[PDB]
Amino acid sequence: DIQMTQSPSSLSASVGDRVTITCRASQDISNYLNWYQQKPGKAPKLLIYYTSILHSGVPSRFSGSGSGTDYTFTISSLQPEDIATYFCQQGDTLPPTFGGGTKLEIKRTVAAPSVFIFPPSDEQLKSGTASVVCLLNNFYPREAKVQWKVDNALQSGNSQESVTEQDSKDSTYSLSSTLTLSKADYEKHKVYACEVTHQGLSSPVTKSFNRGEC
Amino acid sequence: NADLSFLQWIREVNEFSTLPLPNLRVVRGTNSSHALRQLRLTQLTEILSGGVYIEKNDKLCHMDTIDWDNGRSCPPCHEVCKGRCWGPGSEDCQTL
Amino acid sequence: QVQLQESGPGLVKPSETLSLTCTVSGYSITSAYYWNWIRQPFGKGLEWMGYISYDGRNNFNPSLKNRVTISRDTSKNQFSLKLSSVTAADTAVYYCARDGDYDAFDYWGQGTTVTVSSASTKGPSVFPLAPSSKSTSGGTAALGCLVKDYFPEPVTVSWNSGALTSGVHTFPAVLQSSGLYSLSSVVTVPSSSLGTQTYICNVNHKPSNTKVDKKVEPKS
Repeated sequence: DIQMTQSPSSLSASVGDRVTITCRASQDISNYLNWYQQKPGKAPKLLIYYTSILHSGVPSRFSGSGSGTDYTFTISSLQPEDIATYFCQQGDTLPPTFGGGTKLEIKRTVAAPSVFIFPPSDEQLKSGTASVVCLLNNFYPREAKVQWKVDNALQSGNSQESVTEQDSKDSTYSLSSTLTLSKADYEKHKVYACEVTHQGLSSPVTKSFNRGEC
Repeated sequence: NADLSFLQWIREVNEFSTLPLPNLRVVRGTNSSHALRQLRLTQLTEILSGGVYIEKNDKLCHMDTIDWDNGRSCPPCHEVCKGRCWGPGSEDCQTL
Repeated sequence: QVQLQESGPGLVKPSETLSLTCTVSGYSITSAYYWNWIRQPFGKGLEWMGYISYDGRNNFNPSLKNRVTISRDTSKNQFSLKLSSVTAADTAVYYCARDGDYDAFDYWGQGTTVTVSSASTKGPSVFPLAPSSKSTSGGTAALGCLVKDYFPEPVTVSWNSGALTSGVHTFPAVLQSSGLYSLSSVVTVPSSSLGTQTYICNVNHKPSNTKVDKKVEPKS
């Protein structure tokens, strides 16, 4: 019936380099193809409508090509304000179906994450379960490993990881790891440590907090 | 929607989107949720008698802005094109 | 100036009918345009329910048959989308958008998060992820709010009521074992600004009536 493909899918690319995101239609007629840019957590914004024609307020950096089915979104010089997910569209039928979404990530240099550790709040002790949080800030290659050391012991299954998207200021990532404890097992240990390994770090970063001064 | 390219070579005298005709200059003329949206008569400089009765196509854009009920939600012509356009692009203007 | 905004309940049981209302604050609704509903599942593409023209038409997107309905009021600019008999796959961000003929969507509104399940609204608990002088990285420190045990996904976290937005990081909500969600939003500030500039986090839970203005201070 209807189908719509965006080829590059994940796409890394550096700042100030040509980027081509090839679309396709699987429909013999899709002269009217629109290009949208959806920032993480925001609504989609119009960039291009009807193949080539740029929409009002859109920088002339973005451009479109293609006639039959193979369409092409070109950026002449990528900038860190472009790390949004780029979607297609068609108009020739009742459903204006979109594409699968080509995620564009800027391929900047490698930066070491900054690591912070935060003890559970005195308030959550009343709630009957505590949570420690590990923060990794401003690191480019998404890849990073976080491990939890309690009395120099590795535990698994009690920690959750969530990762942000590339911010437009410097095209870096942030990660938060939460360690959930009950009140029974939280108070019997003295030191809690976060071990962070990244490809930009020569040695793993250790951030630890102990009791007493808390 | 279909293949109708064998009329662009017509110079002298329907559920799809565009009616491509960029090579027709002189005429004498002796659901509906997805309909035609572009009358492609870019190079049309001599209509002779007006005789224009095309109305209520429900999606036909850039017909009110062409100086010789069709589409009420339409994109603007190119500002370089100064508001006389058969389409959204610079090469879609009119001369009369 | 055209602006669209949506309102409605957060959760919907698979037995009831979810209702959403889009209003155009730009007063740009004429007997001209098409206004449509668009769905985004988390980490998926964009579906499209249907539109309502100036006259008004029946349901669209044959996949959403006998489930998507659209209504019009013309008094206070309300377009109500009803999807009946939700089947738990509608946990998505919903957008009301404008239309046309060439450039299909213009303003998109803002979008509301709807999660379909039988669980009840739980409401957010906010705890201060306090800074300290030993774990800080030199002249830069971090401070945050950890929101916990809320099932309705849409939670709006702001810092100083939008006074500072640079350096704020609101991680996506994590789905705990017991059905509920939680997240942390942390802002990185200079180390001299910890005790002089007062940091309060704005945690708003639209499905409930919970608005927590919780102050983050260093532990005593």
